[PDB]
Amino acid sequence: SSQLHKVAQRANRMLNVLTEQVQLQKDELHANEFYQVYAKAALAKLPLLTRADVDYAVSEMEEKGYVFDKRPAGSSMKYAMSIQNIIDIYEHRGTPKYRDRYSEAYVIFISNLKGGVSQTTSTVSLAHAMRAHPHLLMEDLRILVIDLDPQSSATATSAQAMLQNVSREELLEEFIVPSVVPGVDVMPASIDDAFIASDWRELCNEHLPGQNIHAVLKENVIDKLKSDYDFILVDSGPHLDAFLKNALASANILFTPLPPATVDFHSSLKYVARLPELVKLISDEGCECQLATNIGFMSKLSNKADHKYCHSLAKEVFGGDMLDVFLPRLDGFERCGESFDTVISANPATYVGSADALKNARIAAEDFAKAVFDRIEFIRSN
Amino acid sequence: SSQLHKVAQRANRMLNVLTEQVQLQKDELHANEFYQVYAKAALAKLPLLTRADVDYAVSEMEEKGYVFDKRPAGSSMKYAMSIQNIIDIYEHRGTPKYRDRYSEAYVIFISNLKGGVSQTTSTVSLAHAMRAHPHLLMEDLRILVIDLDPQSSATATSAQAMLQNVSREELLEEFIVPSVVPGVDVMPASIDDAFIASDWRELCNEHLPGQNIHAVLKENVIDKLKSDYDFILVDSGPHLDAFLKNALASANILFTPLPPATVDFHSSLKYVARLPELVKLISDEGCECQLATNIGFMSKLSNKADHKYCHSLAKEVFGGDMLDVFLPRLDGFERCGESFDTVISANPATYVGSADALKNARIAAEDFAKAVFDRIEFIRSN
Repeated sequence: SSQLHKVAQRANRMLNVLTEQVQLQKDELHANEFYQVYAKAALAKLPLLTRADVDYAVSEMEEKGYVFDKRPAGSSMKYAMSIQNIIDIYEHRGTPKYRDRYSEAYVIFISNLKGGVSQTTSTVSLAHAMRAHPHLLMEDLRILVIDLDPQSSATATSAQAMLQNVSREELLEEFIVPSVVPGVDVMPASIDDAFIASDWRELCNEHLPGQNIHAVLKENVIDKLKSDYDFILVDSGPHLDAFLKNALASANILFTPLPPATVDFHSSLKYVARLPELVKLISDEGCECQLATNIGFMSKLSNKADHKYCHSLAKEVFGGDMLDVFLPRLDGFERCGESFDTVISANPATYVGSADALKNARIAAEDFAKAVFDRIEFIRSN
Repeated sequence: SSQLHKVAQRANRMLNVLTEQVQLQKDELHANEFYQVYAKAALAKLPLLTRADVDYAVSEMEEKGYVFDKRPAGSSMKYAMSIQNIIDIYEHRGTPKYRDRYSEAYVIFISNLKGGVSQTTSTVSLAHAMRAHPHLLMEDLRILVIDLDPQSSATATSAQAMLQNVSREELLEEFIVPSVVPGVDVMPASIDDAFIASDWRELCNEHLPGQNIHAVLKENVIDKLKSDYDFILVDSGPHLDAFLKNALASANILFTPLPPATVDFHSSLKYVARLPELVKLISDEGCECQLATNIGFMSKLSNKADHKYCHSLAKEVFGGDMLDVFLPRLDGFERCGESFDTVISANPATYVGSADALKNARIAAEDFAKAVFDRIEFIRSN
């Protein structure tokens, strides 16, 4: 009957409602459960396709080739084109696929600076996006995401396949798994891989002696699959030193995600600085494989939409027992210390970063500070 | 001489410049190295203080009490008032301190849903903010942050002090440490505490038999310090079950940080729902200590200032080898799967969350997707 109990019960109801909804909306989902499609006229606005050159062309396939889906609207019949459907029209329309202008598989190594497997989702996310891209469909590309980044709370093995030697067909039937999006395949990793990585030197000599501890990824796994995929995304980081060296040793191009926070950024830079040093050692101990580029990009972690939605639900649950002051991001500016250096200690003349980023933080941290003090007073007194 | 090497070298220079700057700006910093101060007329705009009632009043302290700081400006002499200075004027001005209207110490338990010690910095940050608050100075409050949340990459022990029984004076000289901000003290924690927590039952019977495994925090540590602090912030989470139950058992009011992401939010709700269940068990096995409230708030992780600054430095390093498309937050919407459910698989009719949050994600994930494909083509071809 207490305030803490009441809000706890609303929170419980809130959970139920979310649970029931996902139910009601998912049984018609398992009536297919695989993906999404395009209309008819929709294909018009797509690349090398025009209303007619397809509309009147599909009418030909339909009765001298295969099928397509549909559902009415009264006196109107709508189509549902799959990514395979579309990939086919481009086929019958003669437009060459990415596989046609390039023979082998291009390897992209997306480094993971953060020590969270949370990067496996974004990577596969990247792959699903480069396959379902409205203007990339005409390429019918085979993307394989090799996950070589194990984790914990965040979180058929790539590290396993590496140690053994299953030849092509084996890697294909025993290790690679198909994701929800058809063109993309994953070669997963487990918390166990960390131990393989930890003892990569010993575990090597044994399971595969005479091998270059760094070529293992390339040779024992990539080389055998290069004719079966257009893009092979390798997912790894500097924490698993061995898998990192193997990934470089197997990468054509490499992408480095930059953190949008001063302290994590500094680190990033450190890593961008060490790569040449590593890449060198990798040729000096074995294969002079050319790692040429290092393209960069900035990651994000916001989505105002999500913040707003979440906010709203929070208010529905806590009602009036929810401060209208948010708690700022308080840790990517000045490390914590020896003593304890908050954004509050930070002297804006001593700080070598974004003076505004620091101002804003403190201001909000104070605003939060006072709001806390007050809801306290009001509670202590009354 | 390669692109990867060049950018790596800029990154190295960038690091140096940041390193040198912090030097040049820190030796005059160790000429004090402790904190920041207020001007003279500044105290005017503060609470119970007016230009005169202080200006002409300090002139009295100055020659019949103690000191204050200064530094000229030609024909003008400026003052530098410390938080102690100000706390004193309020003293001589007779305005009562928080210690005067409340005898014991009020305990605030800030729960940590995330499994990262990163919460210790924000907590101490909260404390430093409730002490240096322009309109809270007049309270001269003694805040003690008991850190009972150990970690790893993120990261005299509170868990130790708990198991033993150092009486007041001991806790004060042997365990509690002063932070950069004078009024705030911390009772730190180590990765070792996790093991104490893991085996709290056995480690209890031994080091302190007959005790209520849940009252240990309250009795053996808080009770002895309640007259020496106004606010005692307890930092812990649901991962260290034992420390969690001890914190509740020792809390008057409790704050719950809500994550601004649909998946992490759901969890939060789960926890807000379980508290009454836990709080109950805590009285049934021992002390019927009243945990009344559960105030809520939303956390943040953005700081556009920081993103911009960091962005800028990234461009200085990578120049033109840095996509002008950012990578979206791709994981707080629909869990990864069994197969691999990205925001790209997510059917916007099946998704029970913020439909816009999901739209935006996908849109950007595609934009990133294409930009990736292109810088690739341009590199493969030319």
